[PDB]
Amino acid sequence: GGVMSLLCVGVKKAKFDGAQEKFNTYVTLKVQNVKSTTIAVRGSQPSWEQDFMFEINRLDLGLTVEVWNKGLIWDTMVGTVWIPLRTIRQSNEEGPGEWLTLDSGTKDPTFHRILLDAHFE
Amino acid sequence: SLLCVGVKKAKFDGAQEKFNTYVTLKVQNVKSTTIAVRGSQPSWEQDFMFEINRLDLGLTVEVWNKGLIWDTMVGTVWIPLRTIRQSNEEGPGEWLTLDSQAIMADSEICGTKDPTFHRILLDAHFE
Repeated sequence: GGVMSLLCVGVKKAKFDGAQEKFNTYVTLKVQNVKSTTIAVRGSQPSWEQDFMFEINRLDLGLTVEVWNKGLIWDTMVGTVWIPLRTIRQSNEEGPGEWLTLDSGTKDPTFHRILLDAHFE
Repeated sequence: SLLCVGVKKAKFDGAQEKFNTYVTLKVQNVKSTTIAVRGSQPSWEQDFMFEINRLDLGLTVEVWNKGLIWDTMVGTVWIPLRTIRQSNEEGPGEWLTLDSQAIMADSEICGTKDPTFHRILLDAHFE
């Protein structure tokens, strides 16, 4: 198999285009057939400040970041971003994150964002 | 249209102490999930309903093994809604072999590949 590197993901916070009462969200991280998830946090600018480690042994494909609106009976996708593994930075240094725009006639477009750090060590 | 999904049970290849699994159902940007059940032949017998306005898409089914820090996917299938029949109640279900990963067409799932030895028993019908 491949030699193991640790993928360290810092789920910092998000910024949603909408009202406080409309978002109670969690973040799911999916990579290499596994997933880990934050707690749900209420608001337009939720803060999680949670770090995750994944043991990675191949550099193909990506890290999928999903932001979900929690519900009682079903959860609803807020949006998602995909981050190819190969160009995640190789460093032991925690970063502040980068702002990533989530992928979802006369209405204004809606753009939701997540602040996310990732680095290999 | 009202899609009804009966998540019946599964049969895994492996020792029973290795599994504490749940089923996630995704359709039209929503998701619902069963409870976790232990063993190599877990029974959930849980029925779900989804309001559909895109009959051209599919239902993604994922089986996950619950862990403390991370969860591991046991496998997945994608059922095109065009294959689901009309009925007024749940049938005994069909066995589907779980595949290891989705095929992505332009960032959207369009199928699955690489069969496992694991299977799930599912009923789906429209009402």
